[PDB]
Amino acid sequence: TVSLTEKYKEFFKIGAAVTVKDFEGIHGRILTKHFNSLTPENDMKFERIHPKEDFYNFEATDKIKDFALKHNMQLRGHTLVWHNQTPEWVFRDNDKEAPKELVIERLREHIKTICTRYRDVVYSWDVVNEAVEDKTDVLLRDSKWRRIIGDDYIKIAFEIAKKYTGNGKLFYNDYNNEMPYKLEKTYKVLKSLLEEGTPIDGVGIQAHWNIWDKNLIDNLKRAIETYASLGLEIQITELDISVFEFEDRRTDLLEPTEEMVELQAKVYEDVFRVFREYRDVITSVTLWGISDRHTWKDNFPVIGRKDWPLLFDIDGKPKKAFFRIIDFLE
Repeated sequence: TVSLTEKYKEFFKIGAAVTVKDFEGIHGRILTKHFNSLTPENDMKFERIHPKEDFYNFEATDKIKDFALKHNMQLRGHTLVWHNQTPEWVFRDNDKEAPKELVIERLREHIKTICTRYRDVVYSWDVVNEAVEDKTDVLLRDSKWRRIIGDDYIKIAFEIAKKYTGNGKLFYNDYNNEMPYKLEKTYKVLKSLLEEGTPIDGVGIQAHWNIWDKNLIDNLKRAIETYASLGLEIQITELDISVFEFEDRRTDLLEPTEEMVELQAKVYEDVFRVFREYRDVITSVTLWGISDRHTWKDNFPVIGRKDWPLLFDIDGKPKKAFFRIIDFLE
């Protein structure tokens, strides 16, 4: 019974994505033993915490914060500005589209309100999430934030958040951003934001990975080096390691194959060895979930199947991958 966080205390924070139900039963005990960082899985998303202009839902996030404070943990704030889960009131002005400066003012108020409430426990914020275009040639993903505020909206969000976040670190967070095509694109955007004085402290690599990606290790090294060459910290923000290739949508498996279990333990040992290696630039590694009992990979990208992407199994027990990644000395 080595604690993962205690084992990694000299390298980086060890975090898990949570909702309030995780504070109960086995998940509760796993968190308080092994993790010193929590990311609210959903409860800080714009639409969830701020569903109408005059209505915030602070209860779930307060509980997460109260939990973190009671157990000596800190939060990641996920996430302020994202093309998904942003309610439609933000972009409407009675029966018309809201203009740029009204949207900015709404965003300023939302950031002030939420960052003021939680900056005492939050050590890093995903200020902007998934702004870089994943599918076409163009740099920036089309979104209502982008359409209405214009291409400056990333810098604008960061300069706002900076005002209200104390000294939490401010992150740009995205997925596949270790892959060759997306890494290049994201390098350009970040380098250009930083050249314009945007107070971005770090890049979040979501790390939705799978056991079959033969390029993973080399991509991950090349990514960390490239972002670090910008002066940026790196956080691994949503790590899980699916047993399925992304396009393998089979729904029959009731448990992982033995090839799966063994490949997964190796992939985990391997990425954590990379994490340890770049420990001067990685400040936190968060897993997107606690145990395979509850994972968003059961419904994404296939509704209603089962995946086993995490470090603890369906009964809450340390998997092979767990004993793999605690296997080193400092």
